[PDB]
Amino acid sequence: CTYQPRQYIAPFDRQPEGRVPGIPQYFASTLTLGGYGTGVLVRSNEGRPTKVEGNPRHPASLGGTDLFAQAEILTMYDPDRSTTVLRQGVPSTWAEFTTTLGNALTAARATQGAGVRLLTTTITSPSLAAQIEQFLQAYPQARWYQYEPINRDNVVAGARLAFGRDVTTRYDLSAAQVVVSLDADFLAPGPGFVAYARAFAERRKVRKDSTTMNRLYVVEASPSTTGTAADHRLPLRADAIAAFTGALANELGVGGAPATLSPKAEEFLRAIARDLEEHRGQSVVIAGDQQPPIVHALAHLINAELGNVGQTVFYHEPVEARPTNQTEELVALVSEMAAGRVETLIMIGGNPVYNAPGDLRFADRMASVPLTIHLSQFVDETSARATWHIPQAHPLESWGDARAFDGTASIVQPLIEPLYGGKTANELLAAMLGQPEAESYDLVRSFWLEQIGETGWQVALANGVIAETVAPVIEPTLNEGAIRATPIPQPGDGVEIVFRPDPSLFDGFYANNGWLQELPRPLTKLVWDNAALMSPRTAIKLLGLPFNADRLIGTEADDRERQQYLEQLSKVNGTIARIEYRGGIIEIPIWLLPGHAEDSITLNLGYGRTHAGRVGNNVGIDVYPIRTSDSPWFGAGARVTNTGRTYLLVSTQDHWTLEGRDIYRVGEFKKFKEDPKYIAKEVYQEEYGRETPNYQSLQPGDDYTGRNAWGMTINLNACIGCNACVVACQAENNIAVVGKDQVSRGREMHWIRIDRYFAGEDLDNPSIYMMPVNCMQCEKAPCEVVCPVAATVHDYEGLNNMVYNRCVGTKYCSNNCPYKVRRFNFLQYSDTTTETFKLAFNPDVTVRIRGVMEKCTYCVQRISGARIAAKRAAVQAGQSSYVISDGAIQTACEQACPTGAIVFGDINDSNSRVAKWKAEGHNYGLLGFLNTVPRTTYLARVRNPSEELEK
Amino acid sequence: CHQDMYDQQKYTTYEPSSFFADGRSSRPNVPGTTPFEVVKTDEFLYTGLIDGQEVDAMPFPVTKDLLLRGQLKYNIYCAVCHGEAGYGASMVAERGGIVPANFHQQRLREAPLSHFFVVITNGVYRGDPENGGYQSMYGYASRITPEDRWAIAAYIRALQLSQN
Amino acid sequence: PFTPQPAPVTGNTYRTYVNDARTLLNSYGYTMEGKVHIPIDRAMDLIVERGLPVR
Amino acid sequence: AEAMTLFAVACAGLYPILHLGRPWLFYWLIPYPNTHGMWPQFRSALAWDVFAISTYATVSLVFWLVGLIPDFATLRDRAKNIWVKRLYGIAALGWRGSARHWHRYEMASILLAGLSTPLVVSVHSIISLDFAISQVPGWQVTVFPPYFVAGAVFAGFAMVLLLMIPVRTFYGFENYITLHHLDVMAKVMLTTGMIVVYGYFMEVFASLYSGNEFEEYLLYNRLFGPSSWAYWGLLFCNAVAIQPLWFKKVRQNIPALLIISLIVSVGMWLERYVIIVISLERDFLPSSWDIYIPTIWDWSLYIGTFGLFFTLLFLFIRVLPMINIFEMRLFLYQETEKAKQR
Amino acid sequence: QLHVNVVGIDCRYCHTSVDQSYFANIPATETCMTCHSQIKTYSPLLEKVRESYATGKPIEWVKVYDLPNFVYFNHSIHVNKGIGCSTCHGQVNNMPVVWQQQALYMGWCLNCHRNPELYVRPREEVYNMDYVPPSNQLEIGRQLVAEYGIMPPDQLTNCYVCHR
Ligand SMILES: CCCCCCCCCCCCCCC(=O)OC(COC(=O)CCCCCCCCCCCC(C)C)COC(=O)CCCCCCCCCCCC(C)C
Ligand code: HEC
Ligand code: HEC
Ligand code: HEC
Ligand code: HEC
Ligand code: HEC
Ligand code: HEC
Ligand SMILES: CCCCCCCc1cc(O)c2ccccc2[n+]1[O-]
Ligand code: SF4
Ligand code: SF4
Ligand code: SF4
Ligand code: F3S
Repeated sequence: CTYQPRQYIAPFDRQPEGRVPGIPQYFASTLTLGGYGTGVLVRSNEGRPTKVEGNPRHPASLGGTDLFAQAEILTMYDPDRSTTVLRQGVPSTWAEFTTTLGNALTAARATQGAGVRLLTTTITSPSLAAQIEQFLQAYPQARWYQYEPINRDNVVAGARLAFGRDVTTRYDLSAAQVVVSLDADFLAPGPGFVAYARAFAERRKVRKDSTTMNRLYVVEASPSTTGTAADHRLPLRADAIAAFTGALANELGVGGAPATLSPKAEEFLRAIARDLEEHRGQSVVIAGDQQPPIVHALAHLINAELGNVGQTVFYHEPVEARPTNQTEELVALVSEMAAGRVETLIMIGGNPVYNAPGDLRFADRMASVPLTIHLSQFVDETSARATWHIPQAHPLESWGDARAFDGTASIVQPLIEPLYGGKTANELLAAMLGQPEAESYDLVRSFWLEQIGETGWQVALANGVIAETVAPVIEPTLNEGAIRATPIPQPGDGVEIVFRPDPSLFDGFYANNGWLQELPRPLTKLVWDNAALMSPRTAIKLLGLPFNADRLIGTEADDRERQQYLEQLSKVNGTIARIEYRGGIIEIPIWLLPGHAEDSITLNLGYGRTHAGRVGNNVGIDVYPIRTSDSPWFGAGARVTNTGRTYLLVSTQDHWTLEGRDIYRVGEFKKFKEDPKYIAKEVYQEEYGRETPNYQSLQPGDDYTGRNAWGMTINLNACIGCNACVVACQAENNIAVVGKDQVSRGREMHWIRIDRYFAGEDLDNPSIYMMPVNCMQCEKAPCEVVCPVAATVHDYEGLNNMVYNRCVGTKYCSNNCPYKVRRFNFLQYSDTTTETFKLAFNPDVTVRIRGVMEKCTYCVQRISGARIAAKRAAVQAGQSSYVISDGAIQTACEQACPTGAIVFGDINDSNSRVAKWKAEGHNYGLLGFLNTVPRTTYLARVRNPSEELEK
Repeated sequence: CHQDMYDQQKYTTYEPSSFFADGRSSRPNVPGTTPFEVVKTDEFLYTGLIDGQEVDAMPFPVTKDLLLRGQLKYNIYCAVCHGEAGYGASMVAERGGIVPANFHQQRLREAPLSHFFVVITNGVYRGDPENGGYQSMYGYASRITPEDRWAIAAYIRALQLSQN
Repeated sequence: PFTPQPAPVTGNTYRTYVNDARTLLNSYGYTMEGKVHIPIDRAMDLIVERGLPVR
Repeated sequence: AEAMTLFAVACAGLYPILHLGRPWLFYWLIPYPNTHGMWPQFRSALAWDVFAISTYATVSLVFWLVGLIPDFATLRDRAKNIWVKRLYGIAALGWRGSARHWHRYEMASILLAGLSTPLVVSVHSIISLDFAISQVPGWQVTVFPPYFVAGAVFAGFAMVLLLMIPVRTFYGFENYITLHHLDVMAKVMLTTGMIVVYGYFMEVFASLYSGNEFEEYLLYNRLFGPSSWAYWGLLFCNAVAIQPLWFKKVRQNIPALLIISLIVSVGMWLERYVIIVISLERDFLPSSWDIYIPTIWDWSLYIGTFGLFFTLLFLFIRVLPMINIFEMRLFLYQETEKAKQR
Repeated sequence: QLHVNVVGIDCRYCHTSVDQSYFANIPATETCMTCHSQIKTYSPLLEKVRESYATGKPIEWVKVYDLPNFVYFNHSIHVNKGIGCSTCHGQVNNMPVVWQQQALYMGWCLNCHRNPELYVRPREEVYNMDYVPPSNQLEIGRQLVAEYGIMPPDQLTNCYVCHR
């Protein structure tokens, strides 16, 4: 036996031109969530996509991405993505499909085109929309009929009600000092999420020299990242937000209904109304996509009269090709299916059978057509139901384009030839237009040439932005008479069912995504499952559980007793409740959401699938049959009845409160302006009786006086809890996906966790405290002292060196870690057999085997790469001393943070941003009484409350 | 005996793979793509053709450091066959039938710099459809960055001044 | 397994060509048809001084 | 008792290698020459555990074999078959019972006792230290080395009584292992259990005396946590069950001693559960809180190490004497001399 | 041995990425056929090379110097910081078939990471296979360490220098 096997090597037959072997290469592509593309810098290691970063030249990117764009790598490398053309489940040929499609359309060319239809998602692609217009001009009796379940139909109808025309409303939050969100979850992924979060956090970040901060007001049923990052939150029912907006309009002076509300709601109303009419052009009122068009038009009227047009809100030309009511188009399409007037049906993406509301009976209406065409990257429920399923190329391997939330039309650049073949929607429409075997690259180049030119195409492909495709600003005329001539619907009596996109699976497209299913959800920390999220008071009043829920209300005298009572209120999560909403039964387990509104239940869309992959095959319980086309986001009356049968719902936290400890430090803005050290002064005055702690250690440590000392600073004031840093860390560092059973055993693998904490003076509606906890890389590391083989040691640079080749189990590093950031490979968690996951693995980070410990390394792949680059530049210039710049190292969490809460840099360099943030008075480290000297310090959350509401 | 993380599941730079048809995890360039902030608008920078003819020019002015880089890249990639002095006398031409072109002849003395860039990037005449054909110079687009190819052409001009 | 001892090269090598070219590229001299050599680190300086055509 | 020590150390030396996670790399904790130039840290307490467990097993086996060598001579003399003479002959090494050899033997036994007393105190102090050098609030407790010494002597004499009593009643050893032997072994049980009760009082005093929220929550978690069954059963099995051992009739009673020894063994397992699992369950950050639920496989491994211990013990009582043949005839000579001295 | 000591091909002609990335380039069949389109064609020992470049199938060479994938060697910084190929790979210019000159031990790596002055060379004698260290070599090794700014053994013996 030898030390190693033979280990054959495989070079190229022809070397690539612009590639140096071993140097990772960055390509500017575009990834779409709901049709609105965002610019991404996807890293090609050896001709294949491995890590998605942000494009700083791109409007909705700004260098940071969201969790869906971060997990698009594993969505691409899903092993259950479709490989062949399926005629009736049997494999077929694309050429034979195009022959049959040409025969079907030349049989349908006897008429003008009445039998041929279409069903796409929200299309912002200009080339693809031009091809749809060409197909509609060729067949004038064909219709577009686009639909996606998470859409902006209500925003489109609100714009049409307010202005009489379709506009795109983009918000400038850098110039906004008061933000009002009427169920507007703009700090969650969607149109313009990264730009909105970046501008909001840039205004939110406060220093010694800072004089102003922004204030956020939210009304919502489901607490979210937006309600987490809000100074004030009022939990109304989701159908009462219309009456809230009417009362706000009436007290602001514009047309609205003087609705009657709770005393807390009218106090929050007058707090908003007093904070407004004091920032004219420095305020913004945002309405959610789930809110009715009357709420959208009323927010438009409030922003118009408040002077916010041209300063914080902006009205542009519509960017989503043809704006329409997608749910009404789907109702018209299934009415045509029931009438039998449809013969040819073509779909691109969407998964309409799974994603349609259950009152339309999409499968039964679809079974009557003669032939169907589907294209959705998977053999989904619809593709299994349809004839003629064609695999769709991933955006990371497909040519195309996509407009942003403000309009950019950015080119979707592939980083690889498609693994399984498969055609794009441009190729499908080229084959539909009598041009088979056409290249999507040639199609998008033919569209973009003679529109921006060859030099414009080359500039746009090198960059990620076309400079001449921005939506121009317009001045639409507000129609206050049409706003006033509205029914203004009131909230309905009974239990309402609020339909919500999932934070991890979105609408269920990411259902097989292992990173997104294994990822703990915001506000609930759930994994691999769906739940009926509700308030504890609602759970008691509905299921009759033997508790009080008035024992969560109190003060700091009985705060620990209230936290113990919340721990007793826990565990009950998982009780399966039979919910009869409108002729349909879901029978979903419940989960306690303390921030949630009373008499409401939120069910996350995107679960209960049947034709997903091996990962997430039957996770969760489906909500789409319960969902109706009349109210696709709200509910009126639901029979939620407890039916025993407690299900195993798995969380990664299992304790929800801060047990009287100085971990999440909260301050106010005015006392921060007076003295920025008062948070730490009050904490150490209550703990020790002195303003400063005289922490004394018996260990000297190392020096760090003339060397590159690396540290992290996490801003708790500018963290929303979007888990994009966690998905980026998983993608960069090859963290394994463990099972739901392995998380239930307590063995989740995440180098960074976002710790929600529910601290407040009433636990039936607390404040949400999200904080990223990774390895602090402690200078005096209790994990390092207890390692018997020196598998974890400390650097000259100041990093704890978790060596996996050396780690021999013994699991003591994790017991001496006070933050428990270290994750152990108890079993063979990393996949060894899936070639797609093997391609998804980062070549520059090791893949851990069973029996070793792993934790956060400050992305030492990037640290070592920048150090090697700096030393190589130093000896090539003869400087005899390497200098690493402040922006030279950017970790994965810092890059993919859309807010910029995480900053990485040098400690000993005083001009670095981390040293400037650590020179602030509200910077602190966790558990300083343990003499660890953490290098990942935290900036205390500084709130900005209003005197009419809190002070 | 250990064999734990010695040959990992991740794919290394030139690791073979059974997933792809050519048996290689290293993937070629997608036809028609460019990296981030690597612009290709200067046609003279990436090929020697402007209007269908030779140019005899340079996209950037000559520098002593550029000429030293061109000398280094000439000694690495071009002096194996053409020789260090550029007279076409080398062990490759001695052992085989290469016989490369002398830079100090009249045809290469009055040859354009754009023609030098074209012959580095692409090479010479390929296989003709009539009476056969073959390629000899073979082109060096994949191995040499185009700025370094222009530096090689500048060093070719320097060697032509050296031997005249 | 001892360190292997390869057979030495008993024929003509590239070293004669390289040494002859480096001798011809230095210490000036005359060719068979031309006027005079200009050595390396001199003709490059003349090329830099006289410039090259641009665009 | 020394055979039980050797077999218990044999059962407990597999547990590092068994729990190690990469079991074949136990030798990386040992200072051994390698091509890497790597060393064990030696600042961790698990390297001290390597040295302490290796020294404890080696010196215990050496002292047991030294105490067996004239018993090997006695068995070699008392054997009948000529081929089992050489089985104990090569282990006795020709002992001869010489008075010159007895002087060196007694000096070596005295020095081995005076080296093995601080050896065993240091071994159980180091096994205390592999929690006590950590910053865990249930583990950063400085009375752990004498507390673990007392708990080990407590559980050890519980197991010793629980295995003398069937040996005494099934072999004819009532003349050798006596009611006075059981009485004094239960007296040492009562003393060391009182020291462990004092250690419980020290931990409770530290939690109440400290203003530290983590010590206060350690006491709260032990008293009223999800794993408070271990603490309450521990208090019953190590405090309530030892107050009968003050009484002379209960100390002399055999089935009461068996019940008390079994209860003490169960409560000492509960003590080690309370020290390790409850302190690791709830830590500084409340987000990193979870419950430890043991599976069927570590229970199966526990039952299996019980079987390995009893297999080694039954092999020992088959091929070797349970009690020392010499030093008990020397004890008889000493009692005869005491009777002659009146 | 033939291709360097006889033909005279520079090491960067075939290992093109050795001074720029961590991975020294295993050459392509395009790089081989650049000369072997004319020299020794229709030969059974170049039959495998001619079998490649017509299909996409590569030449499956065997990795002589195989590091166990948690080690992360970087060729570029080692070459640019004055460590020649002969001090770490041996006289590959005289190797007919490449052998491993030494085992790539962690201790052997740390020997030069702790005492680099015994093995550092002028950064311009790295590709020279004829270079031998001088009679003393310690004074000029300390001089070159100070000249190139080579880090102390604490920095070079840090775990995350190599492992990851
Ligand atoms: C924090 C670290 C503390 C260090 C502790 C050191 C204690 C080690 C003592 C070993 C026992 C030897 C006594 C022999 C003997 O039986 O003495 C006889 C007299 O006969 C003789 O002439 C002596 C025979 C040879 C003695 C040489 C000993 C070799 C050196 C030991 C190597 C250790 C290293 C560190 C140098 C009569 O005397 C006695 O019997 C008295 C025995 C007293 C037992 C002590 C019990 C204390 C238990 C606490 C243990 C503390 C922990 C930290 C280990
Ligand atoms: C040996 C394999 C060669 C190497 C290395 C390079 N070239 Fe070459 N080159 C070679 C041959 C056999 C020929 C002549 C081909 C023919 O059919 O006659 C050439 C040609 C040139 C020319 C002249 C082109 C012409 O006159 O039309 C030039 C200017 C030239 N080669 C330059 C050149 C440079 C700069 C190289 C390094 C990148 C180079 N060659 C490599 C053989 C070989
Ligand atoms: C000692 C510090 C070295 C020097 C100087 C050079 N190489 Fe290297 N080489 C070295 C090691 C330890 C390895 C194994 C790396 C691995 O991951 O397996 C290698 C490997 C190569 C290879 C194989 C391909 C690769 O791994 O990059 C080649 C082709 C190679 N080395 C060639 C090479 C040349 C030509 C060098 C001088 C410029 C050179 N290496 C420098 C050790 C060292
Ligand atoms: C041009 C500079 C070459 C490159 C690049 C490669 N080889 Fe070569 N090879 C070349 C010559 C001039 C010779 C000797 C010819 C002679 O008559 O002695 C060789 C030799 C070989 C051989 C031996 C063939 C034989 O002796 O019949 C083989 C098998 C060979 N070369 C393979 C080879 C490969 C695989 C290469 C790419 C890494 C390669 N050579 C490069 C010229 C050149
Ligand atoms: C192209 C004609 C080459 C030149 C010039 C040099 N090497 Fe090379 N190298 C080449 C090939 C085709 C291979 C793989 C096949 C093999 O025989 O190993 C290599 C490999 C090496 C290695 C082995 C690395 C490994 O696979 O583990 C070493 C150590 C190496 N090359 C070093 C090296 C040096 C120092 C060179 C200049 C004198 C050199 N090679 C020239 C192709 C070519
Ligand atoms: C002497 C011949 C060496 C041997 C054997 C190895 N390395 Fe090396 N290494 C050497 C030098 C002179 C340097 C320069 C660094 C400096 O500051 O001067 C390095 C550095 C590295 C690095 C760069 C990391 C950093 O500088 O922060 C890496 C990644 C590295 N060495 C890896 C490495 C490995 C894995 C080795 C064993 C196969 C190894 N080196 C051996 C010199 C020498
Ligand atoms: C680069 C100069 C290294 C540094 C710094 C460290 N190690 Fe290393 N490690 C390196 C090499 C070249 C090897 C392979 C050794 C071989 O014989 O092939 C290793 C390997 C190890 C191992 C052995 C792994 C195994 O056999 O499974 C261990 C246990 C190891 N390295 C640990 C280790 C630690 C803890 C280090 C920091 C103090 C460390 N190594 C430094 C290269 C380098
Ligand atoms: C060759 C003797 C080595 C056997 C003992 C190993 C030491 C050792 C190793 C470990 O990983 C431990 C983890 C927890 C508790 C004790 C431990 N001990 O003692
Ligand atoms: S730190 Fe992580 S959770 Fe917080 S905002 Fe940034 S990406 Fe989201
Ligand atoms: S945060 Fe935990 S793992 Fe990181 S250095 Fe500190 S104790 Fe070790
Ligand atoms: S710095 Fe890098 S390794 Fe550390 S938690 Fe963030 S992404 Fe993960
Ligand atoms: S204690 Fe040490 S041996 Fe590994 S599991 Fe932890 S780094």
